[PDB]
Amino acid sequence: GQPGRFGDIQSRTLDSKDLYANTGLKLARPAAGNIHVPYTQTPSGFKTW
Amino acid sequence: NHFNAYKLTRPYVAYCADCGMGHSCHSPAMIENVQADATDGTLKIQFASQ
Repeated sequence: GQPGRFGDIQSRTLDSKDLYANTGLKLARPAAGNIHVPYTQTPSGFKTW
Repeated sequence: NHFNAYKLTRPYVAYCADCGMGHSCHSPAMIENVQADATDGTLKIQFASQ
């Protein structure tokens, strides 16, 4: 499931309680002062398809 | 029509990224979500007050 194209996440049925994902997710460090959390990944490719 | 679950909790403040005028502040009126997910084109907004 190369991220961004079709099939970026999947599961055998509606209830297979473990699921595949290769969404390229990674998180960085915040800038000073404000409390938050940054993170980067390609958006949900299903809506792109 | 009773809504009792809310009564335990209160609103809260957050760090808004656009408080108008392009200057960052803290606000009791931020906004975090969009989640359109409909077909007619409505929108749900989960903003940090009650």
